[PDB]
Amino acid sequence: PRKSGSVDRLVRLAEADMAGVNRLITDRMQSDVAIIPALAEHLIAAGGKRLRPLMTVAAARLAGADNDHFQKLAAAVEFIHTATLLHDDVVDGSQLRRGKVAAHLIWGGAQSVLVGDFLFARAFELMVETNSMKALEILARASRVIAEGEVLQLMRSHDLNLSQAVYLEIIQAKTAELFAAASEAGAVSAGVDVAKSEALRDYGLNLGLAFQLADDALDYGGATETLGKNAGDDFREGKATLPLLLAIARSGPREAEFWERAIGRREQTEADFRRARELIIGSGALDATLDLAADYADKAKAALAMFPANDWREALEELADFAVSRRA
Amino acid sequence: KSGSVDRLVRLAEADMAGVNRLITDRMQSDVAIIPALAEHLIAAGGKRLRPLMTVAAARLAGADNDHFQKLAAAVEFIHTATLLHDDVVVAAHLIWGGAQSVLVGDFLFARAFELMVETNSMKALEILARASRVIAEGEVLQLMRSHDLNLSQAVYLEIIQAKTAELFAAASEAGAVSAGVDVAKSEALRDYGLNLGLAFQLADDALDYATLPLLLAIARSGPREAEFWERAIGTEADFRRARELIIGSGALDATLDLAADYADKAKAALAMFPANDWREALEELADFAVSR
Ligand code: DMA
Ligand code: DMA
Ligand SMILES: [Ca+2]
Ligand SMILES: [Ca+2]
Repeated sequence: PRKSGSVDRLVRLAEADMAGVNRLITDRMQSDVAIIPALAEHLIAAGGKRLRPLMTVAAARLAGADNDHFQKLAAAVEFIHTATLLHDDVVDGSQLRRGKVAAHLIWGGAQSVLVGDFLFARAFELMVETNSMKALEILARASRVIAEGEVLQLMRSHDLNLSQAVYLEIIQAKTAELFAAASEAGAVSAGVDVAKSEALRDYGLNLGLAFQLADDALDYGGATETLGKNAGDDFREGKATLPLLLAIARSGPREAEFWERAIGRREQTEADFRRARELIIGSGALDATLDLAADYADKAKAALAMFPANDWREALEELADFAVSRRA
Repeated sequence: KSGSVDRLVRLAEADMAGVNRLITDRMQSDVAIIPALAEHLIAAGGKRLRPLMTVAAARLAGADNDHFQKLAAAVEFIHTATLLHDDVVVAAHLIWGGAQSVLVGDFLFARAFELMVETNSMKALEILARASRVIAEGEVLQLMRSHDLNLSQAVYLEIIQAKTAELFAAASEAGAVSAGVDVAKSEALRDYGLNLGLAFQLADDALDYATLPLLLAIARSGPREAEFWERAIGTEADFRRARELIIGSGALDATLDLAADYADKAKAALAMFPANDWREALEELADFAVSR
């Protein structure tokens, strides 16, 4: 049995920096156009684990930063994340996010998209203030790669003959890259050698793969009330993810017409989800997904080998295990 | 006094070829539908006014370097991204093709900033990041006032300044700063772009006869019984009734003249620059914004 980890040590070590990050967040979500801070705070104040800014903070302190200018980057990262949520929820048609109704059901799809565009621009304004051209290139690139991954998913995730390799390419782009960017931007703020920033980048990329694999498994195996979003969104969208792909592969010839109807032609009821959830758990497909996630978590922990075994390093190792073990 | 758009287009030929090559190259992805969907909007737009601003401003400010071409291309990406996020349509779910438009928009927005990073110009990035922010505020404001019967002239101007003119101003200002000129020079060129943007929009509002002409007519056709009465009707049979209220109250004429005032302001902003082909082409453009 693998270690649980936790976020607790990370959160506690980063407390003094996150108060600065949260101050920037509340500040930059402000606008004279009143819908903007209303829509934004509905999402931001609703909750969220803040893992991405936490990783920027952790990476900066592990790399030994001498000022706190990384806090603006951490704030920018959360805005980028927040914006991608607004856009992704509109695209996927999801009804719940962080325990609240998805913003686009209250303010409309257009306003959700536009407020996302606001946050994206606010994120770059913040980065400009830090004067770190390298950190700005890192997050500009990450943001482009997210969009590419989302398009790739839109084009290719909606048929059952999706390969594992294309799936891993999608999750690397749409999810793991922002984690890699968050750590790498944190590291470059500190003004370090490329070996350290590359190591931290490596940590975040692998953490994000583990993270997304666990998220995909949680979509079938989690409870809506702990997740803050509807279990079964992927299935009801007709979106193939690894747990589904692996389950199809163990299922034999007898289930092929069920998937074809529910996913390929996308004809569904609520009963189809309960049937799918059972076939994903029972076939061990959920477990195999998490085995792969744990493999990526090991890679994330090994990526930090060059760093001193201090509290920041231990916090990041515990986060790697947490990425796989978490329920939300 | 007519002017042209054609004079600047011809002057900016050698520069715009390099801009269009950057535009084509940077829109590419290993994800095939991204450049396919982007080229549909880009190549079938024709005019390229916003990147022209950047080319023209950098040339008038006497740029020795090449950097403005990447900023010009980035400006077109931002412009295209904003167009992609407009057609999206409480309207909860996306129209067909809406999903790709959101995400290709996100791609181009991000590509623009990558392109700008390549110039190493932190001032240019600052200008365009702020522009992007203001545009997004302008677009949110327009949508929360899309219904509005009683929208004042001032607030409408604030909307179009943010959602249309700001990009023209930012394109010009960014072009100027890539030339390495002083603040007075970049400020003037910024002002040219801003006023030009306003002049284009207001004449476009006039060339269509919830814009300024209708807003003025309703404000000049008395209180709530041709205000809320027109707003309740706000079809094709119902059209020429409000047009009569537009012309007859002198609202269409008030729009055209305001448009011209903005064009003159644009021209007056260029007065510190040498009276050369670039300046005269920009002067002619300001007149074109009104005549066309
Ligand atoms: C890509 C992905 C799974 C996004 C949701 O992120 P998260 O689980 O970190 O969300 P939150 O910020 O709400 O904790
Ligand atoms: C915002 C983003 C990059 C989402 C991708 O992952 P997902 O659709 O699995 O996330 P969620 O389940 O949080 O909607
Ligand atoms: Ca989603
Ligand atoms: Ca998910």
